[PDB]
Amino acid sequence: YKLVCYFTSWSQYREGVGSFLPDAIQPFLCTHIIYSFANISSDNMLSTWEWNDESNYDKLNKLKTRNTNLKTLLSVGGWKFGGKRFSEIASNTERRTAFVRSVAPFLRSYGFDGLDLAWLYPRLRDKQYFSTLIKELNAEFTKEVQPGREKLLLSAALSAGKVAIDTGYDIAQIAQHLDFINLMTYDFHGVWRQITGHHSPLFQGQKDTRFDRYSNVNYAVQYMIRLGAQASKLLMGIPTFGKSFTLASSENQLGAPISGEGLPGRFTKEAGTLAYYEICDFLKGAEVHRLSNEKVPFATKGNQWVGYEDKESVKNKVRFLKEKKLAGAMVWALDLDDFQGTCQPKEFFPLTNAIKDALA
Amino acid sequence: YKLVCYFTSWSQYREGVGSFLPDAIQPFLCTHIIYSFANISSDNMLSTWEWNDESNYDKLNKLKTRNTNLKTLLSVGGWKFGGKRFSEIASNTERRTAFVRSVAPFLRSYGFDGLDLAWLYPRLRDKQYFSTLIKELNAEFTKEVQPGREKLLLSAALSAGKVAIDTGYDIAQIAQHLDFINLMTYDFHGVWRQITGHHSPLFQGQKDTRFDRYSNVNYAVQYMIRLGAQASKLLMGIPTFGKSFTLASSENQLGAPISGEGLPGRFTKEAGTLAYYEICDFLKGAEVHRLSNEKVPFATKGNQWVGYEDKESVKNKVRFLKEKKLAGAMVWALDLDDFQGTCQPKEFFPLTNAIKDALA
Amino acid sequence: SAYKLVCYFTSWSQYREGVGSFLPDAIQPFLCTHIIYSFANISSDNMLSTWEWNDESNYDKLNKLKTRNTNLKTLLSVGGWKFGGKRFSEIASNTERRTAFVRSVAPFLRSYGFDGLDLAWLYPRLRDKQYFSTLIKELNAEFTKEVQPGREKLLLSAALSAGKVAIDTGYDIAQIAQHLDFINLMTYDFHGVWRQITGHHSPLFQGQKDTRFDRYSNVNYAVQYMIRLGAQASKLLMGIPTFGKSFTLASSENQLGAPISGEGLPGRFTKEAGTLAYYEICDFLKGAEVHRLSNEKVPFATKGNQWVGYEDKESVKNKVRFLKEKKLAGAMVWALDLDDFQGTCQPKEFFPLTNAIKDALA
Repeated sequence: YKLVCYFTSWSQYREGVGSFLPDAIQPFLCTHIIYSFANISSDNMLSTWEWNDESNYDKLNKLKTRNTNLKTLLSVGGWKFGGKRFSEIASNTERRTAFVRSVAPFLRSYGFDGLDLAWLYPRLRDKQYFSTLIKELNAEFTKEVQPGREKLLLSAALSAGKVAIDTGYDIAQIAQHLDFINLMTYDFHGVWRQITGHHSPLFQGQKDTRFDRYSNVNYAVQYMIRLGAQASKLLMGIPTFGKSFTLASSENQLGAPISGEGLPGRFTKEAGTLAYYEICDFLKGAEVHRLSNEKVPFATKGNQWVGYEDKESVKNKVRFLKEKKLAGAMVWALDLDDFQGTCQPKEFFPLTNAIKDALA
Repeated sequence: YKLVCYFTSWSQYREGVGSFLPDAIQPFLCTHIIYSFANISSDNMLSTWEWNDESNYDKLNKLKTRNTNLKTLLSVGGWKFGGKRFSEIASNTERRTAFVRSVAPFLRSYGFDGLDLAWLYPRLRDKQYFSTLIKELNAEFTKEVQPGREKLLLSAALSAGKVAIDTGYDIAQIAQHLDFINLMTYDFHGVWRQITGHHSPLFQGQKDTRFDRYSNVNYAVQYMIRLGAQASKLLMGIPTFGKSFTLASSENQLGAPISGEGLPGRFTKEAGTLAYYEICDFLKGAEVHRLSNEKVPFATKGNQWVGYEDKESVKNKVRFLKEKKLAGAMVWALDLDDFQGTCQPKEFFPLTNAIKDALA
Repeated sequence: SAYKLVCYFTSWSQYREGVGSFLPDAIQPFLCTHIIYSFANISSDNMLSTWEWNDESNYDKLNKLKTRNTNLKTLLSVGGWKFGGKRFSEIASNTERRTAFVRSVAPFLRSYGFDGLDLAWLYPRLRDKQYFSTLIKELNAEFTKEVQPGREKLLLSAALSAGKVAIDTGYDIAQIAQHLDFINLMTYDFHGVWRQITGHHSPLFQGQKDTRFDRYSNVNYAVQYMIRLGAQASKLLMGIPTFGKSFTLASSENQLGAPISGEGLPGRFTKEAGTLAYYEICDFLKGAEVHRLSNEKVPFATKGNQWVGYEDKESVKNKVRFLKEKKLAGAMVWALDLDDFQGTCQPKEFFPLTNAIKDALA
């Protein structure tokens, strides 16, 4: 089984104990570590994003001297990068070719073992170009490998939303040219629903609305397989973060009315999002409810409501992905796990280690 | 009568059924269609904003082959663009001249019939420069007529807020050089009021302050006329969108207390704003109330409250603009109308078509 | 002793609607001893530069004040929150880039008639601490090398956090205090919305403590802590805000520590949820209840589900009395554009809060 772990560059800028650097990662935690995100220069070439990315690349590859089988990948794109730019590059043969050719020298220069594609998200007019890009990256990596080196890995972060998949992805085509698929099986329940909901339920709940039937881990996985992704290619995404809501009234059950995003956490400073280490604090004095159908916990206290992942639900999701014979787990993200052991004494990365243990 | 219809470039990026492209426009819906927004390059020259604006210019002008009387305009500026850049350009003779000269070749190259000025918004130090810019554009369009030409049209989006008008506009001066004025008679009630209010009331309601009397369609129209805008130049802005609030308590009347913006819609994803196609969804299970004085509806459901436009209120506003002998209606925006017939089986553009029918 | 009244104002305040628009020529020339312009940028060539296209003309409106008060000092503040820490980390940690900046400072200031530089690195983290020190030292040295007959040495100040953790993380206080003419202590904005309860953002002292409110987040602790860490009282300026921090209440409970549903509703002119200028607070108080904290020595105001902790004349005067007892160099004010600079609150009372501070310093 693969355990593919994302972490973010911007997590370094959080205050105090929230600041995350790659040298805080246990070298044997993950099989693959992905650095998010790289940019693309105006000359259409893969490049760093922050002024100091090189030094973090160095801190990341120094890990591989302590675990020589550890693989690192660089993720290009991300939400901030936007779809517009990828549409601009991929749909133009010269811009796309400049990028494809720019990828491998960069990765080798900084000691990376592969590229992760984070085009969030291709629209209908981009679908085929998306395919082409992947093919052309795969071809290029095939043409680039030499003796003494291992062929560059190619992965892609794909949406777990049915509509996004139908709109953007030619699944059967791209799955053949990707070493693995990072399935983003989380963040399923936006605040536009106007009710509380868990953002990463394993199965559908008691309700059977249009939005309810598709927005769960099981449907996304089975749908990806039905569309021609190989189970051996699929990595099931598991979040370390919770999605939160401010309650409109005393009702705090699943489906209760909300007045907006949850109050931001002290360190992540993003309304509606909580890192696991912020959730640990939140749980003191809170009610934890375990969803029978969805197999995941939410916790509530005062007018705050957060759906999240703990050790148990993470282990159960690993059991699910094993029954489905998936390639393993993908984790977003290490910097949102309790990486410093704040929650429990000397338990570093409790969620990711729980995933690793359940995979063994 | 003119029916001048705005649509936005960024509406193309909305998910699913929300994605809007100009080829979805019925060619006989509007007399004029305005593309928002164009940018200005660092060399002070009119330019595209998105990498693919050119292809949407094509989608838009190919409409004129199906309705040869249709006029298109390109709107430069917009809220994101900001006032600063316009202050920098307009107050400097060289930069302003570079822009002014750049406009006509650009518009002709892409098949546009005119330019719309969307300086949101000029402050006191800009007022005269604003005038100058308009004059110099008009002069240039006067100088540019050819054999197979119609003179380029020049319009401007002007605020309907009294203070913005007194601060930024020399109305009597600029009205002489503008073919029409797109009066932004909507978005009158910011969340700073701390109570619910309709964002486009036709007349003032029962409540009185100082800016209660000014913040309605009637006052803005009559004020623009009193300041020397010609009724034949004034287009009365009519919104296809609602402005929404989250209610602080069970009180849901006009003037009820709020805790913030309304919850965002699924497709528009902007707290406080709902497209008409999202409002149709919202009305299912909601109570609709029609304001007697203000002549417009608001709807309430749970802790959500939205003031909006429907067929009836839109028709009544057309009747109003006819009594005042205005040049016609301006619509913001086509992408916020139910352009795909989600509300009622293939009734495309119900609000805009209601306006068109009411002009006859 | 003699006291400094150091007053910040912001460049972006000019862009606010209507009566909220602020330009430096609205400043009374004798209000303040020092006026600080926020913020300057740093060009990609690592050189001090303007931020807005029209900064030069506002520099002129600002120095035109000094002809009417010839003892008035102006400083240009570089950095700010929008500027971010990343850029300062990039510049300060590299000897070539840092030297280019240091050398660029003085010619710029002289070109535009400024009497000094204010450093607004918000905020240096642990790996930046020493580089921060070096930068300050190297600026001071450079200003020392730049003085000639007929001119007075450039002033060097720094905006420093009043938060304990930020201070421990970023600042070598005893070292940098020796190379700074004064420290602008940011003794405000103490209570972020992440607390999930109401709190005053600039309490003078700790209140009747429950576990939710820490010991550190008040003016007294920050001042005494800075002194304990080797800042000289004669170097410390105690920051006093003209703005309030606001919350939307989750329920009818409206006292200190009450539950909230988010930031306060934005003001009409400042347009920033959670923040209200004093002139917006004046309007807000109409129909509101004003509550005065006994221990914290500051007011909060309540109306409907809105809750705002702020400063009025009384609390500002009392804070000046406090800073005098501690023998501080004087007061720092953030910010003039957030004071009632046009006299909206009371007829012909321009800058009521800052003038209250000035009067109390005399």
